[PDB]
Amino acid sequence: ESINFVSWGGSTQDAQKQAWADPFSKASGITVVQDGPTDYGKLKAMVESGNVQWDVVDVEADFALRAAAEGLLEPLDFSVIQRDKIDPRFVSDHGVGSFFFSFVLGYNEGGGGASKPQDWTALFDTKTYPGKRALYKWPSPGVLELALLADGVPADKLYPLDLDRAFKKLDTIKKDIVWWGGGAQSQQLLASGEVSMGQFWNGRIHALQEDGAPVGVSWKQNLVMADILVVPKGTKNKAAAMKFLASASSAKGQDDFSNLTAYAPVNIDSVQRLDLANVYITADKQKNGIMANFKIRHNVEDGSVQLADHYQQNTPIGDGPVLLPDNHYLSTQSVLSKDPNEKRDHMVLLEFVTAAGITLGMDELYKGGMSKGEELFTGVVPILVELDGDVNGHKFSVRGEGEGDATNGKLTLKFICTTGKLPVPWPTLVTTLVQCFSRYPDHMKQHDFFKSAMPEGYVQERTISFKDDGTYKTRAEVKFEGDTLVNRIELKGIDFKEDGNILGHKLEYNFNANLAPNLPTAYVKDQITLDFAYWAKNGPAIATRWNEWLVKL
Repeated sequence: ESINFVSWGGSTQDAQKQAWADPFSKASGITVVQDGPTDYGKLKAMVESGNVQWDVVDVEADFALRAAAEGLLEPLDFSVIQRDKIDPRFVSDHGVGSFFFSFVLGYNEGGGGASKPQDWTALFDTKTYPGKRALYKWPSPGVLELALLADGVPADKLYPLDLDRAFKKLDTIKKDIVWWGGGAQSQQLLASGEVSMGQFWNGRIHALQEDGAPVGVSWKQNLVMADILVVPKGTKNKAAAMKFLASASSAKGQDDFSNLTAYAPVNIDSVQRLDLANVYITADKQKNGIMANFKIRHNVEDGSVQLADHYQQNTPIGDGPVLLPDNHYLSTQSVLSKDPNEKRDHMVLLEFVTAAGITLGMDELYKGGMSKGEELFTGVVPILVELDGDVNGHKFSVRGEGEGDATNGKLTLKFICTTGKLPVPWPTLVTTLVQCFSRYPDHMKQHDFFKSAMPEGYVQERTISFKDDGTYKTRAEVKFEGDTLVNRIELKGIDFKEDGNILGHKLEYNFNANLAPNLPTAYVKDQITLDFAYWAKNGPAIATRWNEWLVKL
């Protein structure tokens, strides 16, 4: 027995299959058939005709509301779907958030230079910033609001929309507008340089940064939009369809989806990483350890970003009991400097690390406030790091000494290439060169696998894929040797380009590419949520005036 899931195709649906459908089938025995794309016409004919082939449909948030008003949808079953845990902006009687996302000002940096676009305003300024502007084609939230904002309307006085004014403002660049109707289209428009700046779904700008394109972003006045999961009226698989919503919209479903797309979670219990560099941790029962994943970004000398995609598994060495964590993340700031009296190839590294992503609720913890290995980190511990490495047959070693203070999530080491000139950029080794010195806050101490495995320690295994380049495979053993914490690591690099960004040495000596976050959950101060209800109400009348407006000459 099985269900039909409908979305927009492309990367978005590919990720919904991967993040929800595969673990839903694995977990429940119900099989999920990918059908699509979402057609609103076919949803209606299907519902009225009474024969329904679509069980769960991903639709736009205004559509979801208008549809529910015309009784095209099953009321959701709120004893299956935990309404408590879904951000209010993204649940109704007839729909649950699929994901939320942001419209953002994306710009080409090889279209511009020394002065960087900041606002929606800097978009109606062809004199200061030349080139064509990418805006979204189909009448729906975003473009009108961004026009009004740019003409000086305050965020909180936006609705109802002075449509007259919006069209006044848009006319001022209409000649130079280029219209995108889907994500892929929007990417190629900006990659190609056909357009120099625009309004984009954050995911697509995120995609381009990952692909090494020379594009920047501003989240100033970033406009929140959402997709909703609806169940069409008279599915034949109502109970199973609701189970799927509960799963897609769960904490876990939403983090996994966010991870793949860089769109945002709608579940309040979901870990809520601010940046994909945040080390997302989950448990592996079957191995008695954890696995984790993250993406680091290294600045390239030319102004692009080199992506280093991290997959990780840790398994204890000891027989002893270990803490298997609830899902969470780790946030790290890393600072790279040089000793000016050190003649050898080296890296001085300062590092600060906490756990995060759980956050205590109201009325949880209030009148009583562990692991055995936890107790070895109560003070300052000396650290030793040895690494033997092979990258395209360059054989090199690194020795790092220093100390760690988990009470304050603080690490200070100095690392030396003992073999001569380090054949790869130092920043590409930071993640490889002791998450046991993370500062796990008190309500999260029970989630601290790393310390729990001490002193016998853990094995830490990784694959790091550099975009359009080789990969590192690493295996390390982290454990106490006397009073000293040791990281003993072997590293093998395959498939590197002899004058690509790594072996070519084209990566800046810093970790700054990671300062500006790449996820919407990090820009909530700069956010404007768009009124979906208002569009559900007036969309048809707006759509007429929009459509006429496109056609005028």
